[PDB]
Amino acid sequence: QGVAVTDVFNTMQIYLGSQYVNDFNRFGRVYQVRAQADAPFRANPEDIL
Amino acid sequence: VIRKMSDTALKQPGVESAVAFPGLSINGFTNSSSAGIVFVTLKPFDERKAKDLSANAIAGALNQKYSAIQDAYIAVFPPPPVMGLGTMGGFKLQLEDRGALGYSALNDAAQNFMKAAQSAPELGPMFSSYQINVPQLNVDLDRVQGVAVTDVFNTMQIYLGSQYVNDFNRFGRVYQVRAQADAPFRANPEDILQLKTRNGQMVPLSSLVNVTQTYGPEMVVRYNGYTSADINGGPAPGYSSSQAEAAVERIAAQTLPRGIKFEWTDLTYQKILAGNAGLWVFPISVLLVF
Amino acid sequence: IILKTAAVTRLGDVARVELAASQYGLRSLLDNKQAVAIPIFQAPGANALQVSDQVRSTMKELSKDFPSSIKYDIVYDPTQFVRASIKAVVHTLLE
Amino acid sequence: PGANPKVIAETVASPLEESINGVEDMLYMQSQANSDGNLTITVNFKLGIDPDKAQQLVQNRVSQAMPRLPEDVQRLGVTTLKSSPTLTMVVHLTSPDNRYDMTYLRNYAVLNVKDRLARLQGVGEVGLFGSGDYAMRVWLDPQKVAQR
Amino acid sequence: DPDKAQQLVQNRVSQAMPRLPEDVQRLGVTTLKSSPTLTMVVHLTSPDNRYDMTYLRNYAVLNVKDRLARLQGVGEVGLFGSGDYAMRVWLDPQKVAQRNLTATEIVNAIREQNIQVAAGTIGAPSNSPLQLSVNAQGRLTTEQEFAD
Ligand SMILES: CCCCCCCCCCCCO[C@@H]1O[C@H](CO)[C@@H](O[C@H]2O[C@H](CO)[C@@H](O)[C@H](O)[C@H]2O)[C@H](O)[C@H]1O
Repeated sequence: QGVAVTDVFNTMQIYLGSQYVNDFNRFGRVYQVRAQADAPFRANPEDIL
Repeated sequence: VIRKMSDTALKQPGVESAVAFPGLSINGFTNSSSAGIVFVTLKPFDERKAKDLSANAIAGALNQKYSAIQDAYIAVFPPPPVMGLGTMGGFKLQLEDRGALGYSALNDAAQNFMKAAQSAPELGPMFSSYQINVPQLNVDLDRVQGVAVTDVFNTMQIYLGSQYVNDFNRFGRVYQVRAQADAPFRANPEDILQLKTRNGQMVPLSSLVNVTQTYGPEMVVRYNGYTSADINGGPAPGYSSSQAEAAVERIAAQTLPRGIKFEWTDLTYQKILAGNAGLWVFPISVLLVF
Repeated sequence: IILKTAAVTRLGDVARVELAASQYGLRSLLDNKQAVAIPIFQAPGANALQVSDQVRSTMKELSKDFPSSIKYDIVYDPTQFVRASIKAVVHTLLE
Repeated sequence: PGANPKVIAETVASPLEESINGVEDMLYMQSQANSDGNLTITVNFKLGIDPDKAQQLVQNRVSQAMPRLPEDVQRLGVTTLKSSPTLTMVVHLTSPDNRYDMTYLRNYAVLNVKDRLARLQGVGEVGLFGSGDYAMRVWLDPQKVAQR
Repeated sequence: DPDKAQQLVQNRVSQAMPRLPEDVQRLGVTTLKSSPTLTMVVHLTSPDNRYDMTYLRNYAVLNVKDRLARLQGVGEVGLFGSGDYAMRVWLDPQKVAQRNLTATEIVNAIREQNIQVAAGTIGAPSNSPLQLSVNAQGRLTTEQEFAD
């Protein structure tokens, strides 16, 4: 197939792990924005498949 | 205006020289486009031996001559006794919002505080520097053709604002290369509507953004992490400075709404922190001598 | 600099390049004459008159290499006051 | 450069203020944001503290908050310095013939005078008030750019 | 003296910072001395179970830590809770794949619509009687704006 190792690694890192993207402001202070998969979709080892 | 003022001042018999800084503000020694400072240095002490050549007479005559400009607000001040120190006769404090209410709420609180202070005794005139009356432009973009927000913001960033690209070498040292629009092409509020952007086709911003005129501040002062406004004052004649702080605290206990606090800043803060702890030295010395 | 090739489009006919200042917003004048100002501060725990005398001497030394239309000037020196005070003190003692 | 006072007050000054506070023996901090896009934060210490230790602590604290700042600010860079209150003299440099402008005079003072006037014994610091240093300025015409 | 050791450690780690991966250096690393002596512990509870751990910890950060830190003699103040605030997005891979969409494209898209804008002034070397600043809409603040 035409898939790349970087593609699957990035998808696995973003979904199963975490990814800190940009910042925002609230209550006069700076906070973070993070991306992660929903909990019920990452509860079993078969979910990776 | 500063040139005319210096020309007028350089004819006084007592003065020696005048240095001018058109574009410098006295509030924090920052840069402002609608303010100016002139230092006037006098003749040596030997020549100005007459009574009418004293500093106060020079200041009075200069103020009287300046009061006929009809173009700006002009004030004359004497030098401070010690450089780097704050005012030692009056006092200053900060009104700051713990809850991060906004600018309008802080301005209303400041006006209410000034009204309450002017309605109360044991206080003289009070000054402030908080201003929200500076005009400005506000541009809004709607989400209604293949154009991207990033491009329509980058064009405005690079044309109206300055962009720093690369470096170069000359005279042995290193300097910068900057890009900006020509002066005649950005001197009007309607010039923002004449820029163009890509997508492949050329399209102007006349069908993308709208511009309106609004009001706001010019300089932002932040004290201890929160936005704050400065309040200057002094004790009323006939009373000491001890009761002035008590009166200020008493009136602030009521005139300040929720989420607004006040704090001493200079000199008075150190006097309160040190406290009355050096009053034992005279009894100690008397006992030692006895 | 060549930007787009089609006919060649250069930087000269699209924009105007020049050498200028990197920051505008502050102007300094002395008697309505364009000039520059430089004040000198001391380090803590130093001498007052020695640094002043060295400054005058080195400015006089550098004045020889200045171009035709460039000159320097002394405007303000607040080290004079102590210069007076000590002087007065001595007189009192003598008297 | 090119920033609005609210933008520089929120995006730039807030992380620096949130990181800097906490060092020993402070009284207060002040931050000023100006319309032209300049931010100045001054922090004072209690009497008796050696300036070198305070400068070192401030440097250590500011070095931690650099990655959170915007790309333009990082590329330009921020600078820190201890303040010297006492003044001993001021000197002006003039062009009586009106042959040289402000920027050339300022850069001439920078090139050779300041370096020799900074190496004497007892000098804390010297400033320079006037126009900026040299730069290659390109002024663009949007009409010609859009034409091509 | 702890100050010299902290300065040496900071000077050493600042040299080795560039070799670290992008994520850790973009998040940042911290260094600080250790105070072995503890004087008091204080808790701050919600009897009615109206507030969870996160809000309570953030409130303690916002309104309690700053006042306690400025006290005289305090070395450091700790905090053991659930963490500071953050804007969390939870993705559903099935719906993402339904739209022929990938996660990296989503991350790129969210990163480009939540940036602040810097706009130059109007009539700043110009010959206009007035100079007016320009501002636009930058960072988002509410959850609805993020969802839109
Ligand atoms: C020839 C070169 C000389 C170099 C001199 C060194 C620079 C000295 C800078 C002095 C700074 C200004 O110093 C001090 O500023 C404050 C703050 O505005 C002035 O304080 C002023 O406040 C406001 C206006 O702002 C007035 O309503 C008030 O009546 C007046 O006191 C003082 O009158 C002045 O003594």
